[PDB]
Amino acid sequence: DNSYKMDYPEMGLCIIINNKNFHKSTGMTSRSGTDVDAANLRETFRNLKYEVRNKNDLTREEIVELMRDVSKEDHSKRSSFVCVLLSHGEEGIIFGTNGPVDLKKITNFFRGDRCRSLTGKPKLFIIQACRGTELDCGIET
Amino acid sequence: CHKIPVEADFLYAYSTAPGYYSWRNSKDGSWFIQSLCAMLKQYADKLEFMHILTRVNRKVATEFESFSFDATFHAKKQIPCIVSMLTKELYFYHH
Amino acid sequence: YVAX
Repeated sequence: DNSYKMDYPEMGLCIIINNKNFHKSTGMTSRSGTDVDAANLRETFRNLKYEVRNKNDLTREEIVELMRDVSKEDHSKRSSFVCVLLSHGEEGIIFGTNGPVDLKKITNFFRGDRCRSLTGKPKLFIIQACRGTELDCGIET
Repeated sequence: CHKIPVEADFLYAYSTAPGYYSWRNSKDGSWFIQSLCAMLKQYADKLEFMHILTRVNRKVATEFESFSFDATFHAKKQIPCIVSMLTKELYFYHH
Repeated sequence: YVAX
């Protein structure tokens, strides 16, 4: 028992939320190039045998509803769960097209006690989004 | 009784460190995502996930640097952030 | 190059 059991009938779902266009009120400019990421991820996970589902430009409300519905599915025959978020963000926050939503709110649907069919199975969240406005000037090697 | 934390078995692979911006190339995609996909494609059939993500960290840290007409955003770097609450090793393959 |  040093490795996760990954021989279930299915590797699991890979949900990709690709937000590119946002409402003006947010002041976030179109995330050019995010479609390339979304397609790369889809193909990459497809080869790893995951059931990939791509969703584009979801509002903060739609993201929460999607995560809730997914977490309520029967993941019994799945080895794991993967979710990739591509959007603008801030520390602890991810942006729906119309506004911010706490990451904790999203991941909580999959808590060991709230999604029993995934208890003890690896739940991966891949997050491509800013976590503030600090810039790394780097150092010469 | 035989219980496990409700926060156990989660892995959050952040594209950048806490408080920092995350970089993206308008043409090729985000630094983190293109690196992650390349490393998964090259090593998923062998290496454990944390080691694959460590490779992603290095690729992002060494091969990318921003270029901007705005000196404020020019020549910047980025390091991803692996946050693991996993309790076991993860391999995307089976024997 | 764009920041997210």
